[PDB]
Amino acid sequence: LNDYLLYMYNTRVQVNYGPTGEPLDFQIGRNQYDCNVFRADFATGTGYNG
Amino acid sequence: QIILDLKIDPGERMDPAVRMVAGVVGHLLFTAGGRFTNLTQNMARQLDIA
Repeated sequence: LNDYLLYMYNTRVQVNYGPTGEPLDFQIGRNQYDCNVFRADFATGTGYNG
Repeated sequence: QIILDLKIDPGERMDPAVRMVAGVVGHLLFTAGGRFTNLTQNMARQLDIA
């Protein structure tokens, strides 16, 4: 999912990277949508169904 | 009811002359005013860059 998001075949939009090097750890777009919620966390199921 | 967008085919986009001619023509050919639009935002940005 990180590779799909970061690969752009159109005009590039701005992206702000976070401190850690974990995947999906960035904010993308003009309105700064946070993508940290899509990383897997089995305690609450943050990124998947449920 | 109908809008239009540019193709993603490589090749002809890297050609400078076609890109410049299209960028000059599109500002006179289409309408993106305050009442209705014919173009998507991405195509308008591409024509502005051209």
